[PDB]
Amino acid sequence: GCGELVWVGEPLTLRTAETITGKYGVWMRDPKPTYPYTQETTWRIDTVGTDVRQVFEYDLISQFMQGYPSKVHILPRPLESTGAVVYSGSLYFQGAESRTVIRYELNTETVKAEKEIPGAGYHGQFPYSWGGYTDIDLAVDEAGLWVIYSTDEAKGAIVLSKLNPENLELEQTWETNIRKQSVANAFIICGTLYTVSSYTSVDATVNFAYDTGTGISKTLTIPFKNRYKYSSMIDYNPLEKKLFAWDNLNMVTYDIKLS
Ligand SMILES: [Ca+2]
Ligand code: NA
Repeated sequence: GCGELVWVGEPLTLRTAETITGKYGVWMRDPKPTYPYTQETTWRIDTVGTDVRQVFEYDLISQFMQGYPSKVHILPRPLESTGAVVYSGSLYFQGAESRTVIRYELNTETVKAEKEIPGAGYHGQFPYSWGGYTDIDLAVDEAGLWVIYSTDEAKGAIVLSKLNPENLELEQTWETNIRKQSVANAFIICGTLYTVSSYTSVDATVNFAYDTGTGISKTLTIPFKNRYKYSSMIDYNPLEKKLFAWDNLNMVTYDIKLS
């Protein structure tokens, strides 16, 4: 049931980090879970610092919300920023100090593919407005895997590319007119890229949309609340049809409605 985004609900806090290491981070579930994982499996990465390698894995939502991890993976190279996703059994993440996306197969703890995103800025060239080296933002939607970035040729405007999830080849690319550094974060729903206006305001908005199917850009005024005033990560999960976000120590989720 696809459609245009028309409403975002209030943020619900599912877990709060207890140390500064989790001031920012990414948490996620797999919209295409494969054995041995399920739709309840949750991953959490606290991303403050310069040697981020620990990925916390929880078999059950109850464990994610109240307990210790059921497994900790140690990535073979340090991860950059909050943009990572899980899709069809693999963590897709950006190597620190690089424009390289890595496919890390979770069950086998193996790197299956690596790809430089052609021309992408990295390490503070085209971050979102809060900084945090957020130059490269992976996304999953109803159609699969994407990457959101910018290039010098695009003059810092958001570029988005569909990715082959097996080998990380770029399949198609679109260029928006939205300055990446001017928005707080972005995500894709049903092939439309949406941006959030502010990472600090309790009265922010989903403020722009770009539809990859029609090429049309629009403004929007949909309310979006940063309850804790520092949102470092905002992604969409197409299986749950919810936003997942990280706001100033807090792992939160938002319900949505589509037309
Ligand atoms: Ca995002
Ligand atoms: Na992402």
